[PDB]
Amino acid sequence: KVFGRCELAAAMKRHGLDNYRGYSLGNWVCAAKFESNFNTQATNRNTDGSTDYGILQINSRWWCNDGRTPGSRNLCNIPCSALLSSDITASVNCAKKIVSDGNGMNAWVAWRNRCKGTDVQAWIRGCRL
Ligand SMILES: [Cl-]
Ligand SMILES: [Cl-]
Repeated sequence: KVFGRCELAAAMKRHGLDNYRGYSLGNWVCAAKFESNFNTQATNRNTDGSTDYGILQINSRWWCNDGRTPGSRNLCNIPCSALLSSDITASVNCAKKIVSDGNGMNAWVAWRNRCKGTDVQAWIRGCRL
C-alpha cells in the first residue's frame, strides 16, 4: 500500500508516535517519505547482505528475521515480511524499540541527511489530526 501523506500521519498518530521519545510526528512522516516514498512494500538490499524492509526500511541484520542474513539478531522478534503489511502496526512497534536504543532517529540515514534540522512540521501541515 502506498499511503498518502496525511493518511499515514493519522495512522502514525493513531499508533503511539506523535512525540514518542521526543520526536514530533513531522519527523516520522518525513523519515517514511525519504526511506520508502510511503510504500509499505519497499525493500532494499545492502552490501553486507542484509535487507531493509517496509515503510521505515528496518534492517534485517538486527531487527527482523528474513532467513538469509547470517548472524542476525531479530531484536523485534518478527519475520521481516510482517514489516511489508498494509497494516503498519508491526513496523511502528519495531521502530519504537529502535528509536529507544540510545541513538534516537539517527538510526535512519535518510532522516539524518534529509529531515534532521529541517522544518519537519511542514510534513503534517494541512492534515486533519
Ligand atoms: Cl511536527
Ligand atoms: Cl534522542
